[PDB]
Amino acid sequence: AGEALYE
Amino acid sequence: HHHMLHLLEQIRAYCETCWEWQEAHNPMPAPVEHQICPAVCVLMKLSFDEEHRHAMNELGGLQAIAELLQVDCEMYGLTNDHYSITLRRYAGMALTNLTFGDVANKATLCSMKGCMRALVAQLKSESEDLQQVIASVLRNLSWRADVNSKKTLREVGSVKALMECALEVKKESTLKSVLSALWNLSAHCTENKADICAVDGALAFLVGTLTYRSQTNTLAIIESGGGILRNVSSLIATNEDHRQILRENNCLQTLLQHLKSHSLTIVSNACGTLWNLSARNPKDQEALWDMGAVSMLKNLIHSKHKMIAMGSAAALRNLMANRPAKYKDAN
Repeated sequence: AGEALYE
Repeated sequence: HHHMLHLLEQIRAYCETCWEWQEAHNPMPAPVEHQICPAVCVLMKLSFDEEHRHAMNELGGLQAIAELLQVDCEMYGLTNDHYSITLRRYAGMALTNLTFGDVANKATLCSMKGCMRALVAQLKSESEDLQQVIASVLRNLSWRADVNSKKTLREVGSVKALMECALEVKKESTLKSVLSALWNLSAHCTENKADICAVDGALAFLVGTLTYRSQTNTLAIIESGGGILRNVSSLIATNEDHRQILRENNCLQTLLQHLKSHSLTIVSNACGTLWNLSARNPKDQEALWDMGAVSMLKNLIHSKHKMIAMGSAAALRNLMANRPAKYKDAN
């Protein structure tokens, strides 16, 4: 899935 | 950065006051009386910018915002007002942004056991938007987690909590963040896989995500759902009840159709899942033969992508070694 900044 | 420094001071002062009240056990501090909500709102907004994040990290901003989130959850629980919900949402967003790609921040937040339990507890919040925010934090924390972090993520029940959450969410944005975290967590260890499969209705639900119809023209749900499924398929292969759930939600046909996806992620997930389920079950082998799995998998053995090439070849070997009786010219 990985990672992300909030969206 | 003078501004940021002032906001973090307000937050630390408020937390100290809270910790003072907790230790006494002088009225109970209320976030509204110290204007906490605007303070976190502003830091949350700054946190989207990478240069502001670096400033924030010099000030121990992750630690302070996490400490605030923790102490509010501890003080008011889920029997809390909208000011508190709002506060936890804006805090959670900041923690999401601050944990993105940051080794030290992820490790710090996972070492904060009380804060970790508080995050997990918010997956039951009346604000489904808050649930999405918490799942976004847990997603980042579960990506490339070190040994201690993996252990804490497991020991605070994050997996069962996320899986149960997924079953009740009404919105696609919440489902995306929840499944993304589950996908990451399902790679950590075997107990996490087991705990996913042990939640009643979870396997059927995950099978349903394999044909999700995203109105945003995205594959995110199918990818994360199929990723979870691929990661738990090793255990599912050992359990006949669980195989049966997959069968009767049309999992096998859908997985074959996934083999043709433009997404390598979907094809890889499908190959991994078919590798496990093609092992040692005459009836699933026979079903896969009947749907033309053999030629479908043969088409992928020369893939560049290492997991598609090994998975497709492994599944193919399982099928080729177990040609069903009826196929033998006949009989």
